Amino acid sequence: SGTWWDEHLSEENVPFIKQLVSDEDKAQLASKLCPLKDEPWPIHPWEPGSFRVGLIALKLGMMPLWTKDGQKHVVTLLQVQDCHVLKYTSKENCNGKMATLSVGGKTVSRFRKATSILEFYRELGLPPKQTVKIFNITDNAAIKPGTPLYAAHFRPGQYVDVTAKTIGKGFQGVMKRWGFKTGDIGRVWPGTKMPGKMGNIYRTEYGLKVWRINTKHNIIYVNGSVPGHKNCLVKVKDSKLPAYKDLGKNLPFPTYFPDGDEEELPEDLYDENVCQPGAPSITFA
Amino acid sequence: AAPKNRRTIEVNRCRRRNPQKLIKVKNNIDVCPECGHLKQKHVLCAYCYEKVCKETAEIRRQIGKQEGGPFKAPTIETVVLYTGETPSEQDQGKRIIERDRKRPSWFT
Amino acid sequence: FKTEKEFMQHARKAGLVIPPEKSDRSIHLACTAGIFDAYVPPASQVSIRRIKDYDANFKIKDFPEKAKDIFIEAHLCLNNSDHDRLHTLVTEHCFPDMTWDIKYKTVRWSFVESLEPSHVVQVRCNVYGQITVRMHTRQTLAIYDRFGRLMYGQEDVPKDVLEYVVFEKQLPYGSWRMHTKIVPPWAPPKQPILKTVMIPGPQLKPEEEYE
Amino acid sequence: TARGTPSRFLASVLHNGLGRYVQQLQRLSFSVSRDGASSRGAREFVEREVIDFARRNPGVVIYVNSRPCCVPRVVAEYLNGAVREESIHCKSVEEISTLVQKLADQSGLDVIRIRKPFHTDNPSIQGQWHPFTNKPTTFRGLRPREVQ
Amino acid sequence: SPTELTEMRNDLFNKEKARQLSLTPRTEKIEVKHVGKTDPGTVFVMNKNISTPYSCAMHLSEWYCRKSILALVDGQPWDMYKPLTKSCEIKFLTFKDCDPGEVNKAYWRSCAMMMGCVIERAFKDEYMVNLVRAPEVPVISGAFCYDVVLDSKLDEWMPTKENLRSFTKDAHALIYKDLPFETLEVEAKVALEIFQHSKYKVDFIEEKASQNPERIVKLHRIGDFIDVSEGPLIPRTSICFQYEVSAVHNLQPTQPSLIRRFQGVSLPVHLRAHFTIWDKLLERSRK
Amino acid sequence: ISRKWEKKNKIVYPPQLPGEPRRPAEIYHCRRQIKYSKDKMWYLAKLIRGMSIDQALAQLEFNDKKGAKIIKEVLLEAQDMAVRDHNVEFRSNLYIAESTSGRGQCLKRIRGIMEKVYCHYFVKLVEGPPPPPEPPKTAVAHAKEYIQQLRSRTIVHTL
Amino acid sequence: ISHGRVFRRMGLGPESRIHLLRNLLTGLVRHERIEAPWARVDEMRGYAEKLIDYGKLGDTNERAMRMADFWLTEKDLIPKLFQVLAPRYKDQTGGYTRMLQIPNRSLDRAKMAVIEYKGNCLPPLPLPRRDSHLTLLNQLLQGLRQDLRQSQ
RNA sequence: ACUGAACUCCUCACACCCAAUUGGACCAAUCUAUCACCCUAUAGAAGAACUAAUGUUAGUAUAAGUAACAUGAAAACAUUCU
Ligand SMILES: [Mg+2]
Ligand SMILES: [Mg+2]
Ligand SMILES: [Mg+2]
Ligand SMILES: [Mg+2]
Ligand SMILES: [Mg+2]
Ligand SMILES: [Mg+2]
Ligand SMILES: [Mg+2]
Ligand SMILES: [Mg+2]
Ligand SMILES: [Mg+2]
Ligand SMILES: [Mg+2]
Ligand SMILES: [Zn+2]
Repeated sequence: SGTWWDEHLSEENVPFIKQLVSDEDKAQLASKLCPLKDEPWPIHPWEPGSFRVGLIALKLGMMPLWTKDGQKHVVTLLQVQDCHVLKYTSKENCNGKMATLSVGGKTVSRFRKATSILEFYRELGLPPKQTVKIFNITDNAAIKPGTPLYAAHFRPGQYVDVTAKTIGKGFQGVMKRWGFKTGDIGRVWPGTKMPGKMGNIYRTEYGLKVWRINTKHNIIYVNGSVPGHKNCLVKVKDSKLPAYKDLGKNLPFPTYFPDGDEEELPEDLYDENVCQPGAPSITFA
Repeated sequence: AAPKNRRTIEVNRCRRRNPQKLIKVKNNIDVCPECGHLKQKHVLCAYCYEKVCKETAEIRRQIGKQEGGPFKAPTIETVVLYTGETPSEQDQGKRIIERDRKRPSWFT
Repeated sequence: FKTEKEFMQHARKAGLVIPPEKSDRSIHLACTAGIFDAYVPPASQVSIRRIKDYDANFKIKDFPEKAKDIFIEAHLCLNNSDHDRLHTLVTEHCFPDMTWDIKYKTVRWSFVESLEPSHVVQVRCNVYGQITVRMHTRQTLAIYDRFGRLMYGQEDVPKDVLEYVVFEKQLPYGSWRMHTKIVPPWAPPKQPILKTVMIPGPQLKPEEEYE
Repeated sequence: TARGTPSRFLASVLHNGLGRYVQQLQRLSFSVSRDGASSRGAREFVEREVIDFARRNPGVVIYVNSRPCCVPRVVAEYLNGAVREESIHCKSVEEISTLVQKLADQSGLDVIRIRKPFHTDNPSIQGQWHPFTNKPTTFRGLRPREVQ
Repeated sequence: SPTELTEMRNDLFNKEKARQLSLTPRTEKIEVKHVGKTDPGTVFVMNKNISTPYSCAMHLSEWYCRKSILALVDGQPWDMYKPLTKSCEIKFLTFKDCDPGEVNKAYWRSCAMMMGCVIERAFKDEYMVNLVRAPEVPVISGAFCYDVVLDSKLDEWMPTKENLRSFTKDAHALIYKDLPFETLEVEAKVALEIFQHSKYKVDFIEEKASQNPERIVKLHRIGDFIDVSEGPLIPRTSICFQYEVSAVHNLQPTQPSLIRRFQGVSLPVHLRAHFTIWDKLLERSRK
Repeated sequence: ISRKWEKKNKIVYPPQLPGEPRRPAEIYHCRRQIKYSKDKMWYLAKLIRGMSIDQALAQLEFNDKKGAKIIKEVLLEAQDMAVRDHNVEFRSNLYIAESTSGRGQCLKRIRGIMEKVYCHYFVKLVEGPPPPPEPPKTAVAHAKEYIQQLRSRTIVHTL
Repeated sequence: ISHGRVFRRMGLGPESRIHLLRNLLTGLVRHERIEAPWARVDEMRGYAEKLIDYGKLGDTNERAMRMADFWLTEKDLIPKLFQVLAPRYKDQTGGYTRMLQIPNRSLDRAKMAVIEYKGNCLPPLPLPRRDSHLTLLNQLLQGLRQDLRQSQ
């Protein structure tokens, strides 16, 4: 037989285990709120050519956002929910070209994970995240594993690559999947466009302007469309596009630290061209 | 089209005996504590539900004898009573379906 | 079915009219449905005359000697499963009751010396002589299986056996053969068995209960 | 064919030439019909040649059974317990004599395929080749790219 | 010698089983009615001082062998491998019963005895280990305990995490062997013969043989390891699925020697817990 | 028609010796002319081939197929004659050693020939605990097999 | 592609699925317990509890009497829905039905289900019980609850 | 210089690689004659030999457990409803 966590518990002990395990998840998320009053790793300034961490965010949906020239910009909201750095591997142990940070998002039930994963998060001291994505990163940006990543890791004006699993459409035929409809070749070439399973694969939208970040609810408001359905987890990294490879001067380089307590941020950072709500109604004179 | 050659029993045995075509040994299967006939988890016991089905069958027959004809749904809640039981003080204002056997251990 | 009434009522409901046809040959039985007078153990010279008027060379003072050899030799025919001698030695009321349940298992009965002399007890009587004999012997048994593993009785150890064996004779070519074997109601239980038994209770359909 | 048949290695029975030579044929069993046209050449073999044959090798015990057979047989049995049953059906006396001397001369080993035409039990005298024959050693047992 | 201890104790044990089976009246056959809630009213016609309640369960099904753990024989808790004695009435007690008190207790006694089977064969040879008892801890109280007196060399020893982990690895090596628990109800003279080299267990046998009107004392054997229990045990070591030796504590009023108690917690193959629930049950088992 | 499997319960063995292990029982049972096909019974017959009869019964009570009920009647019937007729003391202590299914004498229905398909079901139960399933061979077994193949090899086509 | 399509397509149309569900709901207002195949049962379970929420709007409400007039094909059950079922459930706000699974139908091997209305006179179902609070694991967790209550 | 054939040599054995065609030596099984008598012999005979005719009949495969096929609903199986 196989079991599940709930199987042998009485009526009295099911909400007791819910309140117990839920309260230890809140305590473990609450203990990591002071990374700098802890012993972090040495913080370096930004050097030209270094990479920093990304994020993992929920896709909340879309909404319009009007700029000062009176043009709509359809904007996805991306909430950062319980994002944390999980493991740092240097380039020597990776045998890749660059160091890597494993970062995970969205706390998920402890009663539904493999035990090697629960031992991993138990030693790490965290409730287990849904997804773990891996970031290629230089040595200069390496936060200690176990630290919260926030919305203000990105700032307005920054351009951003977002990747996620697209909405799966199931088995689709040629007209929907690829959008259409030799003799001496006696065979069908590889990569031929045929019916098959559409969607449910990772795609990356490249170069998306971050318009507005909301520090209170930890929302990122990104230009355009992001792969993935609503409430999907996306991997939000800074853009690789070579017109945008040098603008890490003003970005907080390891990550944004509210624990640093230096010149704290407002409710919501806006890009300069955003018509904010509450501003008087704009006139083009 | 039509088959170009005839498939052999080596190919066929590899097709109809691989584990995607075999029956899975399932392991939901428990013993019902009340009857001891083995049940499956997440599903009621066939035996104990056959008990309950047969007693709802006799009770609905006597519902049909006390109603008489269709379109006789009462505006009153109902109480099933067995042999040698006074209707309680809570059972007042409820139509009564007298039975001829003993009260079961599981009806209550 | 389970009886003749069930088959004839089923043949009436079906429509099978089986006509009882008249045939001149019947079954020529050589046995009796049981015992004439049930000898209940702790003046029948009438039936000795009614035997000697047919047989006329018959000494009862020699008969429990003969009844020993009809007994013992018949039991040795179980050691080999020789049924064709058993039909000379045993009646046909007695042949299935001793050979049916012993089928597909080997028995290894053996006789050793009697404790008492065997002695005749009573004699009763188209005519069926019937003689009950008391035998008080020492026998050995080992009933094996299809698989040759012991299920009754140690093979060496002799056990003391009371035997109220009833013999029967047809009264032209027949002889004295074992007809039955009375077991008295006071008799002690037999040897216990090497294995254990589960005995089921009532198989309950869902509508009934155990009480 | 060789892949359908079993094969074996060339052998003897008990090192049959080393100390002495032992005739590997124990028993012959002729069975010859008295009246019967198939055992004619067997009949003239028992009358002419089987006594001379039985004297040319006395370690062979020969049984002439002479029953009413419809095919006559010779059954050679060998010291290692093999049995070769061959027929002498409609054969001349000379063909039977070459067959019986054929069975005498051979051994009880099978006439399945023999793998190698030889059997040494000590094939190597100077020591069999291992890959460190015909290599020179180095000072202090070093290997390539070994510093000390 | 410890090898002489286990050899001479098991040999006295097999003297008592050899005397125990020799006093049969040659397969007397007593019948036991299965007084039970389900499959009711089935008598088992069984051999007298040979056949156990496990064989009654084998007459019923594989289900009643694999799930049933004790037996209420005439309302008394009985081992599954203890031979029956007379015409009686059997219930079969499982973990998932309505009110399984005696099964929790029997599981608990068993796990303490398995723990002692890990403790005795744990230390290297120059260290005297001395098992005084297994106290009857309530299952609510968190952890089965086993009081042990150690050598004077280890007066100041406190194990690391890796040593308690090595104790558990010996315990899972003891579960994986799938050993039955033999029982013997023995009078106190041979019971004092087997344990004649330990003052503590001698005094335990004396205090328990003073409790019954005979001198009768239960002995249990896992494999090559004999101990005295208060009552019945589990049928096999293979029932314990999760097993952890969690802590060691030293009792305080210890002027003559340390009564060094060991803590452990365990759950069957039936009442498996999830890993997080199991970690919280580890934490509570260290007090 | 051949009927050799019913006869297999009639082999009588000569009785054993006291210095000899107890021979386990063997209960050959079958049902003929099951109206079902022989290749649909192969999955049900294959399913239970080393299981104990309680695990086999338990697996066949919750299977949806038609043959599961028929095989469960065959196994309850063979558990009965296991105990009554063949001196098996425990009902529980059996396992399925053989469970096959041959084809039966089919019928032909002219529509256009269409076969009414029949089958049999053959079960040998063996007294005893079901034999432990074959463990997957480890890298120790593979490494010893490989090295023993290397130890085995000879200089070929020479003396 | 049927993301967010919440309704089973049944019968032989949308009209015919609403008449199949209406017959099942009428059977369960009449008999207060139904065996029916499973997808039909949980579709109808969604309809049944909403129908009691229209039964609690009063007999005198006109919209409730329109909905009961449609959804109950037998008209004698409309006094039952406004004087037996809706007064029964006037306390609790949801969860009027319970659904369990039957073993599969012997005819075509369908996934079968029962829904009953909670609190009816019929013999109770063999409900799947939680395991007893006196078991080994439940006593360990009870003792752990006693220790974490001892923290205060 | 070496490799390299069914050529040639070497040890033993030799009647033992063509179409259509044509000459010859043997022969399975059967029946008859006379033997024989756990399956044969000498003859005489003949419906006298099948890896192939989109051959014929029968069996059983493959495609394939495939294409196809079937029962409005609840229930007290009375009944009611769509
Ligand atoms: Mg449909
Ligand atoms: Mg060459
Ligand atoms: Mg010939
Ligand atoms: Mg001829
Ligand atoms: Mg011809
Ligand atoms: Mg041809
Ligand atoms: Mg042809
Ligand atoms: Mg199908
Ligand atoms: Mg196909
Ligand atoms: Mg189809
Ligand atoms: Zn049940």
